[PDB]
Amino acid sequence: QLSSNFGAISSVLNDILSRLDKVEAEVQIDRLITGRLQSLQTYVTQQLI
Amino acid sequence: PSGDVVRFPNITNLCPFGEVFNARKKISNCVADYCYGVSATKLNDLCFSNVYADSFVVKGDDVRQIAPGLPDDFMGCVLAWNTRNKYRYLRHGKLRPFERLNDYGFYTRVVVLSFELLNAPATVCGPKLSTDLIKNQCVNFNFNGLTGTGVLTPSSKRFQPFQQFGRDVSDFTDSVRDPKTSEILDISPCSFGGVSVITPGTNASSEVAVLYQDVN
Amino acid sequence: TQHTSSMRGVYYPDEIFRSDTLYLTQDLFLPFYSNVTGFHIPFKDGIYFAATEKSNVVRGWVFGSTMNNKSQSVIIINNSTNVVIRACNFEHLREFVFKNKDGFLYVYKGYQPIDVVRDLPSGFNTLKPIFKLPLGINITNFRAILTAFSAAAYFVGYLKPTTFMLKYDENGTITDAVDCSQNPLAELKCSVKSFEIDKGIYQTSNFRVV
Ligand SMILES: *[C@@H]1O[C@H](CO)[C@@H](O)[C@H](O)[C@H]1NC(C)=O
Ligand SMILES: *[C@@H]1O[C@H](CO)[C@@H](O)[C@H](O)[C@H]1NC(C)=O
Repeated sequence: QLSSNFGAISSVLNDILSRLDKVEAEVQIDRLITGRLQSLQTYVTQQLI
Repeated sequence: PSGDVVRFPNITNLCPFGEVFNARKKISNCVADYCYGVSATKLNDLCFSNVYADSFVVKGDDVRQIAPGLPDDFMGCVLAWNTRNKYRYLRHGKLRPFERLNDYGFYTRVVVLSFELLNAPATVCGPKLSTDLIKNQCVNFNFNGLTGTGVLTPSSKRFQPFQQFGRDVSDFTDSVRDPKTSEILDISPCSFGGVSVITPGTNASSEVAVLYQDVN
Repeated sequence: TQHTSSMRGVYYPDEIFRSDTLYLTQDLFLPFYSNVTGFHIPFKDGIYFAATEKSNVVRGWVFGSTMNNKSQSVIIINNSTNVVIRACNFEHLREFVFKNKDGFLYVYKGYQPIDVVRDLPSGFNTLKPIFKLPLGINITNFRAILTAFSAAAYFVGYLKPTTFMLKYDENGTITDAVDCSQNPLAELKCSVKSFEIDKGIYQTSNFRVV
């Protein structure tokens, strides 16, 4: 799920920070942060069960 | 990290970036000085291949027609400028992107730059003072288009002549080809882990031991 | 004369190095066991052109819309020892692949000896990214340019958008592949990412009646 985009321009950091420097990068990073936070929470719950 | 490492193509030249604007053309093996996928102020730190410029004459009445909605998955930079001090409106079917009756009648240009990156050996990008190679120490990377951090070491991977990067079984960059044709693998970001503190409880002493989880 | 291409027409999808991995990619490929018209021809966005000649019998290609002094066209020939390419209003086993995608005309190459009688040989091989050109013209048809003087024969195939499962060797070169749309079994292989599968029942993609 790390090699998976979530609607952002790119799925790898340092390639949004390289081509953007300000709020434009913040809007893309928030899409990745949300997507990676869900797949991590889903993993933990399935481990508890 | 411990140091900064940079590696750029040794080619040096003065670029026609200025001549073309004031007068489709290719630009390669130059050093330009100086948006739909890149920031203008961030353009002078990335290295592309064969930047192309599309040039044509149209008055400001048609500048608002050149934009997606030009491919939809492609990027580029657009400049325009007017000074006043042909076209087709009949054709059976439209055209695919990047392919090629009346007169406007001017009485008293639009440059669509295209960037190609990380495909062929880097040949077009701005000033960047190079640096020597350091190995076996957590350092910073500034290869052609790979800014990161890790530890470098000689590699034993048989690159094909037409390849310049490396990939793992999970699509991570665990190898690279130096712009001087050397295969050095950047394995791991040196070291990281967790920290745990062992204490007798603060009701008998204030002495603690620390465990570092996964380290040599 | 219609022949069958067993497993020919595999090329390197990108310029990245890989080892001991299986890669699922979607692109314009040549599906395994298709029809090739043995010639002794519209482009349709992709052509697998392979030729067999004894001592460089013939060579050449032409691309365009009308192909008669009316619209732009492209040429690829050999003058003395180098390839000549131009774009104007013009008047023992070669393996090539031509693709027209977003202006750029890509090209791939391969070579192999063959000892065949009168048709295409069997087996598989690989091609490489040799050329790619910003011609910028609309290509609809093509036709090879012959060299009149020995029997000569060239074949043509058609590329379609399909998904392949390519196997990479530790040495870094593509070895085998699976076409994930030929058989129900082939779809199963591309789903579990293997080449041998234990007995059982496995659920795969869904189906609709269009
Ligand atoms: C290329 O030209 C042919 C000529 O009939 C036309 O049918 C076709 O639509 C053109 N290409 C595209 C992408 O429209
Ligand atoms: C890989 O390469 C080595 C030598 O380059 C060769 O001996 C071997 O047969 C090749 N294929 C393998 C190991 O599967």
